[PDB]
Amino acid sequence: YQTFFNPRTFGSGEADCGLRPLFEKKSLEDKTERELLESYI
Amino acid sequence: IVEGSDAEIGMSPWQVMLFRKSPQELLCGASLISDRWVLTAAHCLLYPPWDKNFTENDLLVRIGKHSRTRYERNIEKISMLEKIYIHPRYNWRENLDRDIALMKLKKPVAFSDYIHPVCLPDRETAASLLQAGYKGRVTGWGNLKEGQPSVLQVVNLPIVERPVCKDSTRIRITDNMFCAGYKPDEGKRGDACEGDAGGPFVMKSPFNNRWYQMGIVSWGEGCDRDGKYGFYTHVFRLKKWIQKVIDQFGE
DNA sequence: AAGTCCGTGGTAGGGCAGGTTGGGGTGACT
Ligand SMILES: Cn1c(CNc2ccc(C(=N)N)cc2)nc2cc(C(=O)N(CCC(=O)O)c3ccccn3)ccc21
Ligand SMILES: [Mg+2]
Ligand code: NA
Repeated sequence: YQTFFNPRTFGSGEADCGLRPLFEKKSLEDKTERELLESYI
Repeated sequence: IVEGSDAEIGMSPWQVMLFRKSPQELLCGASLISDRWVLTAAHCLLYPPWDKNFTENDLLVRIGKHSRTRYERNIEKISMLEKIYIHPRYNWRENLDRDIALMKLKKPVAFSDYIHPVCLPDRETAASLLQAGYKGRVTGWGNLKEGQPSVLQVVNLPIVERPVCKDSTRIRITDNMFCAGYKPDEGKRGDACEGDAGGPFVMKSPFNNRWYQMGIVSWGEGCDRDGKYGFYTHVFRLKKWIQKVIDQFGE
């Protein structure tokens, strides 16, 4: 991922956006995300 | 959410609740895209046909919430709105074209296990994920059928072919919206409902494992009717407006 | 598949640009 906005106006958060502390950060998958993944095939 | 399930704790940490102060009621969903910017639907703040017209002081936002009711100490956070920006091309009468608003928090919110922003799509994520049959995730505390739920609901819905969207409604739809939901012949069901409007339609990239908000819950004829689909605001298409508002008026 | 359409009101002012707004894409239609 690469940033698009200026943190001064946008705020913090963009660098690490869309990665959940309790799932992606822990290498745990939620109970239905697999459904999404399988739809992209 | 109709035909959904209970969200797991921390499953949608960009979920935001948009409340009216007095009398206290849940108005809409919304999403956290940074420590101080929130995305929602324009009609949540301004919709003259329902004499809906809201200023910054009328509203409250609650973040990091699982249970609709009880206060969740050291988990949820309260915030006030500094300023609201509705898209100038928002059409509240004909077709809800460009149904999007940006909302600036009066102070930055701290991130946690329960509070974390969603990514905004770029051209390539739009090109890769916006395909008929590809599924995204809708979340909210709106009605379970056409009883508002105890805890946040989640359902996964396929993006639909454009010609089907168009034939599903008399409304003159535009390139600034898309539709999602199962067809009658697919057997499966599910949809957003009243109270889910303004919440995010998210999608997980198989390329970088990140969640992207591709859509905003905008409008639908009833909820979960056969031959009807939920309409979502096309976030990527409006990303330039987002950037301009944030550049021109941020912190 | 040569191309052509996506602004002057509309959701709405003062004006024919552009602004927080008429870009370019899941392009669509012929
Ligand atoms: C339900 N809902 C909401 C908000 N909550 C919401 C609820 C459910 C869903 C959902 N079912 N996923 C998604 C959002 N706003 C709505 C505006 C109209 C409406 O304005 N029009 C005219 C303009 C236009 O909508 O084009 C329209 C459409 C068909 C007929 C007549 N009128 C109908 C329904 C609306
Ligand atoms: Mg104009
Ligand atoms: Na449906």
